[PDB]
Amino acid sequence: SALLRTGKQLFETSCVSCHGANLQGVPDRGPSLIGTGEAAVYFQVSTGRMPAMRGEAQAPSKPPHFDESQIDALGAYVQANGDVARGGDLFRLNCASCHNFTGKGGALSSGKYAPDLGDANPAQIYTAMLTGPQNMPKFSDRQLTPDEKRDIVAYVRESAET
Amino acid sequence: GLIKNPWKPVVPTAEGKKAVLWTSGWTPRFKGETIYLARATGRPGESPFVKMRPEDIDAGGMETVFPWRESDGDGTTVESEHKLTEIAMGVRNPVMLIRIKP
Amino acid sequence: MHIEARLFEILTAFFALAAVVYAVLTAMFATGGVEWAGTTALVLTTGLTLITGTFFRFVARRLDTRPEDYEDAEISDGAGELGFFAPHSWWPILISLSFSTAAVGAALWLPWLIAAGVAFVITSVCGLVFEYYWGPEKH
Amino acid sequence: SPDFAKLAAAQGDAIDSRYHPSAAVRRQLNKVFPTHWSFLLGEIALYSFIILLLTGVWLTLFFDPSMAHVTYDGVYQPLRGVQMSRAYETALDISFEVRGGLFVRQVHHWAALMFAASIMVHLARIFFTGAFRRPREANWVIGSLLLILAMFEGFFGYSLPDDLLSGTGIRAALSGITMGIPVIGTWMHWALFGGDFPGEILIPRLYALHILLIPGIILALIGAHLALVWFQKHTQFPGPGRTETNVVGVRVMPVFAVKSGAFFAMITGVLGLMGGLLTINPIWNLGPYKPSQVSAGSQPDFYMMWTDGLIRLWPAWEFYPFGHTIPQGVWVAVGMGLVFALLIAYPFIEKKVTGDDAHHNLLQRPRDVPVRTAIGSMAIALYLLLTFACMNDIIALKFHISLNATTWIGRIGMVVLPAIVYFVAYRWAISLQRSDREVLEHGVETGIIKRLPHGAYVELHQPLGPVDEHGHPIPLEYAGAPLPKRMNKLGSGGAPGTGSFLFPDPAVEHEALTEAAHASEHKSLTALKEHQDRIH
Amino acid sequence: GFGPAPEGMAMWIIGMVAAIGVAMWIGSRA
Amino acid sequence: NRPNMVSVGTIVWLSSELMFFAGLFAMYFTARAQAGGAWPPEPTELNLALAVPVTLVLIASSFTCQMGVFAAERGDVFGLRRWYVITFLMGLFFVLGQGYEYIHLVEHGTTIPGSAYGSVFYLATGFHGLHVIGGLVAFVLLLARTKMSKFTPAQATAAIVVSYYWHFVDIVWIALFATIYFVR
Ligand SMILES: CCCCCCCCCCCCCCCCCC(=O)OC[C@H](COP(=O)([O-])OCC(O)COP(=O)([O-])OC[C@@H](COC(=O)CCCCCCCCCCCCCCCCC)OC(=O)CCCCCCCCCCCCCCCCC)OC(=O)CCCCCCCCCCCCCCCCC
Ligand SMILES: CC(C)=CCC/C(C)=C/CC/C(C)=C/CC/C(C)=C/CC/C(C)=C\CC/C(C)=C\CC/C(C)=C\CC/C(C)=C/CC/C(C)=C/CC1=C(C)C(=O)c2ccccc2C1=O
Ligand SMILES: CC(C)=CCC/C(C)=C/CC/C(C)=C/CC/C(C)=C\CC/C(C)=C/CC/C(C)=C\CC/C(C)=C\CC/C(C)=C/CC/C(C)=C/CC1=C(C)C(=O)c2ccccc2C1=O
Ligand code: HEC
Ligand code: HEM
Ligand code: HEM
Repeated sequence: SALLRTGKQLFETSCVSCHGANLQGVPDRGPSLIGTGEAAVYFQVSTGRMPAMRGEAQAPSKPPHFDESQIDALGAYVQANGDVARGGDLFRLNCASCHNFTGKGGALSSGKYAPDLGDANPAQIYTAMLTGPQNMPKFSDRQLTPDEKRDIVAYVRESAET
Repeated sequence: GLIKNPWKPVVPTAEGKKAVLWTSGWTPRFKGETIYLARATGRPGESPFVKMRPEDIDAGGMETVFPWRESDGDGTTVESEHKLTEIAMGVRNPVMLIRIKP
Repeated sequence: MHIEARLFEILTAFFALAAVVYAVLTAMFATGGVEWAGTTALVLTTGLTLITGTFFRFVARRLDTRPEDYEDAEISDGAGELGFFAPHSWWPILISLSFSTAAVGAALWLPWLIAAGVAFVITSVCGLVFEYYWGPEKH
Repeated sequence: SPDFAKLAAAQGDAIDSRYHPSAAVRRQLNKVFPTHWSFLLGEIALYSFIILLLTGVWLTLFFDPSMAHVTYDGVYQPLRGVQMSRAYETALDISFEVRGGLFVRQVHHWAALMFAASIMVHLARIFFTGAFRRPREANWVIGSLLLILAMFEGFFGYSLPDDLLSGTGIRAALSGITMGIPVIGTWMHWALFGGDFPGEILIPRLYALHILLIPGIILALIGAHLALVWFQKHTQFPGPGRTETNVVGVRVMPVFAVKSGAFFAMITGVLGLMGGLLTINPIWNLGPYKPSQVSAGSQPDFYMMWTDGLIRLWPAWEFYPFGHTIPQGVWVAVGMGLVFALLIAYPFIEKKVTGDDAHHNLLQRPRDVPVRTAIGSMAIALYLLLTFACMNDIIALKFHISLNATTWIGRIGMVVLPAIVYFVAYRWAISLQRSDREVLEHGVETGIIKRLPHGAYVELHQPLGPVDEHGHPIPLEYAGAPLPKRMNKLGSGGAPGTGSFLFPDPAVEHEALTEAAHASEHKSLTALKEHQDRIH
Repeated sequence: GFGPAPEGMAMWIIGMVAAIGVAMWIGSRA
Repeated sequence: NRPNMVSVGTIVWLSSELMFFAGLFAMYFTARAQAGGAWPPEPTELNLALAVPVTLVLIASSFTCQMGVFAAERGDVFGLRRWYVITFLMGLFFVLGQGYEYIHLVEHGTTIPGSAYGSVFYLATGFHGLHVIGGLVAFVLLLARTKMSKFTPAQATAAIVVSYYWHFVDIVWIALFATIYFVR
């Protein structure tokens, strides 16, 4: 499992500055994780003011934004709690206004493509869909079942890789 | 009895024992010390300072790095006092290794 | 008090005529089924003027001809007392502020300020209600 | 067999034979204190201080104040193997490894907040009602040092756990403000830290001050403060029998030994509920103070919030007069030192401005002093603005406004808002005076209208005194009376019929408990009336 | 926030309200 | 011979709250017709048990509230107090009765997100749940008001209009009981 001692020390070193379970005053803070889990709290928010902890194409180094073991440990610490083609079409209908055209509703320049998503993978997309995003409503439980979330994530991933 | 001199020569730098508040850990002890920009591996209390490659972060870094003596290592109680005076007993050490997009 | 009650019994005769006609003409002529979002608000706006309308009918059937209802009554018929009228009170300013601090919190979704705003409403509705019923102090 | 009457008489003869406290005690017991709700506001700061004693003597039986580093290896699972000071590990042993130690720790922080709140509420009673005048000038000065000492006692209190949230407050305040003072320089910074921040003798110096040195001055000042109000006697609002040289109120032995002892039981009962239910300071969420770490909510308590809000509002005004530099922190150290100078020396700059230097024992009602009510409410509106700019990051996240525009509504508001609270309170306090003259010229404006037989809606005012054949009665004089505005507060409501909440009394016992109740207050009315005519 | 600011807010509306509201019941108004 | 202004001012107001429950019914029927292919409780089952033994309490609350308002017209200040504490404790049984029905339908069935029926059930019967809690407040602010003055006819008039509010809440729930449990 993820080491919660590492998770606490990582929270203190890198996130305490804007988050004491509260949110950063400057701009808009990320805020307390809703339905905290590795799938969504793990998935980064490079878009917007928040900095990108995980760096794409990064070899092991002393200076790094985040550590795979460090990420999991912090996502866990914050989370205390105390037909692929058919899926893609459904995602376009629900998110057809913004996802459709692979573009971004908030910014025309911003896109759902891998360059825009950096080090993207199916798990990172699934996770942001589940609880959605800072400016996007969460989809799990509330709107879409797990098969539907899995299928829409796969469709977005295949469309962006190709 | 409780009045001290802020400008007494204490820290033995290469420029002839300069005083405190002109030394911030990054001042080299001699000519070729080569203090490495070493990060922390999370929970920096008992964490060994791993080195950092310049290609480790992609864009938008935010990596708090620390001075590293390149003689400490980790495991021994003699050199573990060098990492306790590195962070918790040493202020104005941490810097932001910020990477700018091209 | 006849034409205070007849004013609410003409409107409920029209709205019942405008809710039967609207439900039937959307039962056989709408593009789908019976439209419910409009016939609900017409069966209950002939319920507005029927709760209010039949209450004014029960009062005009109990009361005699008061000096407003008589055709040419002299002005010296209202020699009695009107009733009670609050001359001044700083309680309506503190219910509006207390209901607008349970609506800021309902808008920003702050549960610590909705529940602080509901408790400010009750402790100020208590002030407006109890204002003319206290008695002196006991010391 | 016990008696407790002969046993209590021979004990009093034993005390009065060894000692002789007969005439000495009876004058203390027969001491008369005015019964008013505002005169209990100073007792909350006296009763919260006793709770800080009792829960602070407990709390030092378990606290180790050093700064020596040691790993945790205890019971709290996230903070396992973290290099912490021993001041932080024993502050995590009180919360976790002492049976009911988190309760006594949380009571002690809420008793610290009820203390420093009810000093501020008590300053507002003293300021607006004007209890700082001629005999009580030095009781303001003895008082206003207890407010300044309560700022630094609490600030040295939450800095003892060596939290990350509470360690950056020391780095901001004691290490940023004291480092840029132009009067002597940074020579003081090595004198209260023993070296560079954090040093090693910070918290054991903040543990000595906070236990004996500052509460030995607070308790010495309180002892020279309640022993002024005991001997120069307490003030009173003007009323029926209050003639500038009386003390009308209640005595000490049957009453006020009960209602000031039962009020100590109810202040302590609130802090029992607030100390157990509401969490106050989780120092286990954010870990130890390590200077590499960061906390997104670095804020002091509300008594020290106006100092943090003052740093945020001053703009970046530096000087560089020579090779040396003058930072932004000079504007707070002279800003804090000027607020503390106009709050200590206030009664001496009203004897100079107004010139009223006569022996005042009657308080003056705060609508009758329209300027000092408006100077005072200017100062609350300036205090409330600074303490709502120190928490602007929480206003940024929760209230959805900005983080950039909450200083520009503070820095523009620091000049504009205390200028329009002066105008909306000077014209409020005068309009409250004009509401007291309408209840004297015309009378208590009730609600009953009664259309006259020719039209002519009237309102049937209640005359409040002697009547006349003219329409409005003879006008009374003001003389500082509270002047009831409503008729239910006078004798027009009536008793609801005695009995239980569900079942009545047999109405022989009702007419006896309302004939002897409207005559037991009528006896109270002719008592003061035959005492007011003896004086005048 | 969960530090001193919602705790300081909860002092004035819970603690000092139930410490002034008691004193207005024990004391009088004159 | 004057038509009791406060009683007129309440029933004029109580016709507005019927239109507040007109926009809440019109959300229910349009999510039953244009969205219900099957019967609208698809993953849940509405039990009439714990829904009939809480709607037989409100009907008996109006049988005890109207006996309280008979005591205000006669002059019994204590008979008014006895039959509103019956009405308060049986209205509080309805909030605690329906409040246990909501917990039975969240950890077992449809919550307020994630269901089309889950939003038109927790708002139609939800704002009725706030017109009972808002109604029981008006019994505390009336029985405590009878402890402070001589029980004028203005104290009785204030007990007329609180009774009219409680019979309104009672009839609206019949328009909710005979809508969502029987006309599923
Ligand atoms: C949500 C947080 C809430 C947490 C709670 C914290 C609130 C603080 C506690 C307040 C303490 C007040 C004083 C208590 C001691 C006095 C007790 C007393 O009886 O003295 C009489 C006293 C008058 O005595 P007097 O001096 O001798 O008479 C002189 C003249 O009468 C004088 O005549 P007058 O012209 O001068 O008028 C005087 C009167 C004028 O009258 C009034 O203005 C109002 C009178 C009623 C006030 C109290 C109503 C309810 C109290 C709050 C309820 C909250 C509900 C929602 C909570 C949601 C939580 C999830 O003014 C007052 O007496 C001052 C009252 C102070 C108001 C308190 C404001 C509350 C702040 C809300 C904070 C919200 C918390 C947010 C935090 C969220 C989380 C972080 O009258 C009162 O004060 C009544 C207060 C009663 C409150 C106690 C609790 C009520 C329990 C009854 C429930 C019944 C159940 C069912 C019964 C069945 C049928 C009967
Ligand atoms: C550490 C500590 C407690 C120090 C206190 C010692 C100290 C520094 C005292 C200050 C000395 C000062 C400033 C004295 C000035 C007093 C003064 C001007 C006196 C003038 C002389 C005069 C008026 C008359 C002469 C006769 C005389 C002095 C005394 C006659 C009565 C006798 C024999 C003895 C009285 C001594 C005595 C029992 C005093 C108790 C006074 C105290 C401290 C009471 C405490 C007290 C309590 C406990 C309350 O709850 C309270 C609640 C609400 C309001 C007030 C009080 C309050 O004052
Ligand atoms: C009366 C006075 C301050 C006179 C000053 C005399 C004078 C001329 C001084 C010159 C020096 C100057 C300019 C000083 C500026 C003021 C300053 C910087 C410091 C003074 C500090 C001080 C003594 C302040 C006293 C004012 C004060 C805190 C309270 C008095 C308010 C009064 C009269 C009654 C309180 C009524 C009450 C209990 C209300 C509770 C419910 C409300 C509305 C609370 C409002 C509220 C408050 C008041 C908070 O402090 C607060 C802090 C942190 C978070 C939230 C809150 C919050 O919500
Ligand atoms: C260990 C986890 C973690 C750390 C450390 C962290 N964040 Fe975040 N952040 C998140 C998650 C998860 C989200 C997605 C929003 C949510 O949780 O609903 C997020 C979202 C944000 C957003 C909003 C982005 C958007 O489009 O909604 C900003 C801005 C942000 N973070 C800034 C920061 C800054 C600045 C730091 C450090 C200086 C930081 N974060 C450190 C987990 C973290
Ligand atoms: C803001 C600092 C203070 C000042 C300027 C101040 C000033 C005064 C003044 C002038 C009086 C006048 C006597 C009267 O009201 O007739 C008084 C009363 C009193 N003060 Fe203070 N005081 C302050 C704080 C305190 C504190 C912190 C305590 C708690 C120990 C306290 C306890 C009392 C007591 C017990 C009284 C007498 C009765 C009462 O008003 O409660 N005071 N004060
Ligand atoms: C008899 C005098 C006092 C003694 C011996 C005392 C002792 C202590 C001790 C040992 C702590 C321990 C820190 C901890 O538990 O984490 C503490 C904390 C504290 N004290 Fe005191 N104290 C006294 C008076 C006061 C007073 C008068 C105040 C009011 C300003 C005050 C405010 C505080 C605060 C705010 C804390 C921090 C509580 C926390 O850690 O959560 N103390 N005190």
